[PDB]
Amino acid sequence: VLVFKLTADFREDPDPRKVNLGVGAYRTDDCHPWVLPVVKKVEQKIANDNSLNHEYLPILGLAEFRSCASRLALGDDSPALKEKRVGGVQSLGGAGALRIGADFLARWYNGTNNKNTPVYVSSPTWENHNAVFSAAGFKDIRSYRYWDAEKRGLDLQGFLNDLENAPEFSIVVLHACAHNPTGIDPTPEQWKQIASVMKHRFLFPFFDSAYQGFSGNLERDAWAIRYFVSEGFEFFCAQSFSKNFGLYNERVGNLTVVGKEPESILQVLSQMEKIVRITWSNPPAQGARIVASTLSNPELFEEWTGNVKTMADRILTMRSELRARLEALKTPGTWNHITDQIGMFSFTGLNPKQVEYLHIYLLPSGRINVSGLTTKNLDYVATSIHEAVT
Ligand SMILES: Cc1ncc(COP(=O)(O)O)c(C=O)c1O
Repeated sequence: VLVFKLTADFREDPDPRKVNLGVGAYRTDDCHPWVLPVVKKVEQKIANDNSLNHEYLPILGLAEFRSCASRLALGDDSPALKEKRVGGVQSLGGAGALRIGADFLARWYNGTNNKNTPVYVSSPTWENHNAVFSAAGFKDIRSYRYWDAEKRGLDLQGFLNDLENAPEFSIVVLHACAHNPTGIDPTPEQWKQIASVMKHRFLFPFFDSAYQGFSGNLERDAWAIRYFVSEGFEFFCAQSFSKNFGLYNERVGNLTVVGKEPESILQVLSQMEKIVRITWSNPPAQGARIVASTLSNPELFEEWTGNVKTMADRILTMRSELRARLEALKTPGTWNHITDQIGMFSFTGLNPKQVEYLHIYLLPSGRINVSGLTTKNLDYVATSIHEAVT
């Protein structure tokens, strides 16, 4: 729960020098929420289109949105799409997609009603992964080594070794990019090895793809996904558009499915309808509409890629102006990994008692929202910087 209850703590002011480095939402240099221009544009288009009703969308969701979302992840020229072996199920954000997928694997994968199948999540991972799959009824939820605290980066040989020792068919939850919370992603060459182990041992890739856009480049961010496609994997991918469209509170996501033949997608999609029918009946519209219109229209599309760049660039800027500021000033070590990490979230270094004092970025692990730094919010986050570090 933590992050949506460090949202309540943002108020507990010692010197009215609080800090939310807590919630995962982009914040401008003036520490405000940023509605994208493309969005404020498209919203008007909707509100000025009197042809639109509010009749029930299909269970699986808006057609146009489902196409555009899957196409964004797999690429316009994907062999999957061209061989009509790709489905998509509008969801209530990435959390919606994940749950729906979790529920489906629990009911239809590795045999029937198989809750014994091992589920694998990065060590560490997003606080909500363990819970989502527990809810879907999986009993065995396991770690794969990922964050090497010592080398402050990817433990590739531990990861691979763990995938090597996973029972055949085990499910594997992968961060498509912008690993949360640590901010280290595999290189393509690192992906190529992981895929190899997963291919030999028939492991199931379940991608989590909540921050497509945040190298700043959407095609770049989707390379891992698109490689697994080209290597002939079957997989799910939980897409969220909460960050890359700023539609947090319209709950816009999509569970893309990749199969070996069209008939699989048909079987699979039809069984998803039952799950949706007893979870939320059918999805909300405003979200999906805003996205569907943006991606389907070349004019708006281009402008949107700009707006994601904008956010992506400010995050790098705030990264530089605090690492590089550890070249002149020092106290313990120095260290590259702030500007090494990518995504929205940094893994700093800290212990649990620094975090208690600190200023207040209270994610015990030491994870901060980089977007939550500003010049005014003092690029000097730790103020002098190493008084709570020294
Ligand atoms: C990997 C990952 N997936 C999904 C989400 C949640 O997005 P939403 O609430 O729109 O599903 C987050 C939030 O930080 C995340 O880090």
